[PDB]
Amino acid sequence: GRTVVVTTIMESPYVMYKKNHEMFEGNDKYEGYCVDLASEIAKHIGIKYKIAIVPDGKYGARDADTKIWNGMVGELVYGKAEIAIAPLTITLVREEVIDFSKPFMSLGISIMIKKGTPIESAEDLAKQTEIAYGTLDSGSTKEFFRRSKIAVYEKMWTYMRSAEPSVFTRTTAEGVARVRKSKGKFAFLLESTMNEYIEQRKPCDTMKVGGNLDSKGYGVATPKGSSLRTPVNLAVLKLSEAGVLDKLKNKWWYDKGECG
Amino acid sequence: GRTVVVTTIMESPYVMYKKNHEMFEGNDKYEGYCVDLASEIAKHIGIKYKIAIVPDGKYGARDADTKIWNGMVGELVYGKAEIAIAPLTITLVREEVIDFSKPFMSLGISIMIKKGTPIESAEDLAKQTEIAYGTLDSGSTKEFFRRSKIAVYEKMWTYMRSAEPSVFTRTTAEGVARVRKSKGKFAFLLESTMNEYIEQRKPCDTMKVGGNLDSKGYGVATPKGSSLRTPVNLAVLKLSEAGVLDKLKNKWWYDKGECG
Ligand SMILES: N[C@@H](CCC(=O)O)C(=O)O
Ligand SMILES: N[C@@H](CCC(=O)O)C(=O)O
Repeated sequence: GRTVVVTTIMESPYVMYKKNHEMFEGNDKYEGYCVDLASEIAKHIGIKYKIAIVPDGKYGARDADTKIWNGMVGELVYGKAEIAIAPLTITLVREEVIDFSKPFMSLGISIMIKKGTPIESAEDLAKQTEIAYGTLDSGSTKEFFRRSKIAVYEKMWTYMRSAEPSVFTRTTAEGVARVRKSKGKFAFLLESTMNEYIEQRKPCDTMKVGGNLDSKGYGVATPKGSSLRTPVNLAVLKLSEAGVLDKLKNKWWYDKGECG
Repeated sequence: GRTVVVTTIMESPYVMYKKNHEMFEGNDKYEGYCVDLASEIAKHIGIKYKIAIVPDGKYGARDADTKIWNGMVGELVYGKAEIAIAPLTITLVREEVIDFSKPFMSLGISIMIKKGTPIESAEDLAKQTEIAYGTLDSGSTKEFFRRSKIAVYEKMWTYMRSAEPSVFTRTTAEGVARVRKSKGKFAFLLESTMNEYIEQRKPCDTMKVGGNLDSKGYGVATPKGSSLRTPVNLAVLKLSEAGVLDKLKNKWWYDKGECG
């Protein structure tokens, strides 16, 4: 082709297995927002591609000891993949080692509760101890709390980093399941995009509360020096300006929403 | 050691004259969100700078016949400024001729009405002729309507492009004044950021209605090949992650809002 290796992550509704995925081959085993975005970008830039789910299941963080990058970021840094098409947050530490397109989606950190939990804000979580709260490992939300100098978020970090049993989860699905099973005694910090999707799905027992804690974006990532950098950036901007990104968000979040 | 020329535009609350500006020299004549942002970026990247208000008062568009770029985009393209620090929208046609940082603000096109105007959406505007509407000349909003292939926006463009008297204004302030004087018979299409600011200012007679028409961002722009490109991008990401951009938006929009 060449057949370009695209790293991504299993995260609803971005990349999901189709019903009866075991009868399909290759790229056709998957569906979701990023599966459609990959198809659109590949058409615009004129590449053949193969979806490769990140082996360790992580977004990407650098180890304090070894300074080795894991997740999708690592797949790009170490030359295993040529492009990451996923809900991968544009951050300073990642921009130092990979390139990102302009954002294809705008978002912020948010709070997920089980319906009826007496929490409306981050300040509400920080000033109490009955309701535990946590976030995803190896991603931008955990780094946000680790680095914040805003007093409320500092207090939240000081609690989460030492909480027993652990409040951190290896996947978003694990955090959502923990909210649903914990009878109102666990809240989960996650991006507004994920939170809004889950709120639209049965059993319709969770909701997003309060405003977003920050304002940022997801971008399509390429390794430094890639000839795909500019074609990818221009493709994302063309798709944005043609309304395709809005159409795809509606397709995967709202058009078949299940919770009224 | 050089004093870097920064192009910007008079647009509230991004760049405004201080009270009694005439008794100040150079950069000290101005205040606003972008004045503060310029100071922050200059400190991070270690440059001296001089604010130069764009002589033609335009954001930037390309002439179809002469192929010449005007506005702030032109100042960068033709080597008259080294940075643009302004509410300059990241678009495909601009990305082809200049570079942009990752976004420092997220926004979309929105509708401004005189309070009481029976309009809640773009669809409402397009299906009637009793209320006129327009937008700024030489910017991204006008280009949005010109280029749209979505039915409602096509209808709106077809009306606006032939309307007489002209519904395109030279400045945002002109458009706002036209809304305020027209007894509900003129509405204005402008970015949500500028709409939200005006709604917080006396005489508190305008408001934003409906959702935004699109989702995009403002970036700090540099000419292609600039040694400032990476320093600027990293500074914006640092200011974002540190919460400084949020503090600046609150300072200039909400902290002293006048309309409840
Ligand atoms: N989008 C995040 C993952 C989710 C999260 O950290 O909440 C990242 O790129 O790391
Ligand atoms: N931010 C716009 C100007 C305002 C508008 O077009 O509404 C631009 O960069 O062109």
